[PDB]
Amino acid sequence: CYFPLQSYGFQPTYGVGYQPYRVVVLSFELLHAPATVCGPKKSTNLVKN
Amino acid sequence: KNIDGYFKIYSKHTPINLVRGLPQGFSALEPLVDLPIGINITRFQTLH
Repeated sequence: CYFPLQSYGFQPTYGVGYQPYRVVVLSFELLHAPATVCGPKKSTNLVKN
Repeated sequence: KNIDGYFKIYSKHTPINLVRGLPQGFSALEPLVDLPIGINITRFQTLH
């Protein structure tokens, strides 16, 4: 019988390979709902005549 | 109005001398805000 949760040792003295990395994972899923979020646009100069 | 899930809200506000409940005249409503929600609505209530 074992307690599943274990602790991460965190100190600056640990080696570089085992240093903790903050990971941000973006989940991209295309559903049948109307699309909203899009990439950034670009505005150019306006000329007349 | 519900068009393909997009909600179109139209609003008009004018002061009026009407006696009870309705005036006599012609007034055209103006657009207010559009809500891209997409929820189905089969019933509604008022809030007091």
